[PDB]
Amino acid sequence: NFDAERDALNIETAIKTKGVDEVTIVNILTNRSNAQRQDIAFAYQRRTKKELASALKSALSGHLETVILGLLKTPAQYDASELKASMKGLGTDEDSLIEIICSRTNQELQEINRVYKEMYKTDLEKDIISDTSGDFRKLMVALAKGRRAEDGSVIDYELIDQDARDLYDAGVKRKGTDVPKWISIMTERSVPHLQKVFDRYKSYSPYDMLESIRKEVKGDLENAFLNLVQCIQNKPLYFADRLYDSMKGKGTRDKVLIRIMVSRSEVDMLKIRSEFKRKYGKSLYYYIQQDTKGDYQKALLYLCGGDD
Ligand SMILES: [Ca+2]
Ligand SMILES: [Ca+2]
Ligand SMILES: [Ca+2]
Ligand SMILES: [Ca+2]
Ligand SMILES: [Ca+2]
Repeated sequence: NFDAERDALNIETAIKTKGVDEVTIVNILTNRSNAQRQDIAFAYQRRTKKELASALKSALSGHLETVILGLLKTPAQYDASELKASMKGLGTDEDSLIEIICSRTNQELQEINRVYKEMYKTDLEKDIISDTSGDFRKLMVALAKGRRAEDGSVIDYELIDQDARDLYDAGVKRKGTDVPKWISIMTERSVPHLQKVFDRYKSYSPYDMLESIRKEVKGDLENAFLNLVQCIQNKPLYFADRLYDSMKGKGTRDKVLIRIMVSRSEVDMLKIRSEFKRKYGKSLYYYIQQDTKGDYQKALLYLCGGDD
């Protein structure tokens, strides 16, 4: 059914329509997979000899432009560009750097590292170093390598118990904190293993892993650990909470809302929606509908994939 040549022609017609037909552009692009959007971009240049991204940047504006241009990038290109943006200047937007590095898998990070180097002619690790310091830097650099252990064929209960005790003895039990121990265990063990470790951890500490972090460390280091533990425990819930935070109260933190809707639309949006509804009462669709307007709202609601 999909025909990149047909979609490209219709988009060209919309772009050249007096006043620009943003609706048609949104109706098409937010209802095509990332791979299909790539096919559409190639078809567009094949037909017009002009680049689709450039054409749309000129035709669109505001938040809608941000969403559409984001959707046109491959997943790795989008993440790489978002990382670059987070470290721009003094890299004050540590929250975004943390969101991406803490939530991406080994496979995703491998491609991100490759693409980042191709796009910016520099190692992602080097820019991360420039935008981080102390143990926060050590944690972020370790995570960005995307070398977390593979899932084992058999559950290692003795190791699970061992890691749980080490996490306790390294933090809540002693004065100060053995941060390197925390970094090693939380970056090197597989996610399923760590989920069990954090559960077993409750047998040694009166505070769960998250509260232990709030009591042991502070600043960006603390936020990085909190974000990482949430992604390990329940990634869809992690994104649901970030989405809620991006819309709660006056205004909207579009940078976060847009990035999550674009980057997770084809990954785990159904689960994100389920967790969102379960925790906040209203559907993600409802929150988006209430926090945004026009074609921008339309685009985000299509990426949401439906109401709950
Ligand atoms: Ca228009
Ligand atoms: Ca523009
Ligand atoms: Ca301590
Ligand atoms: Ca709001
Ligand atoms: Ca808004």
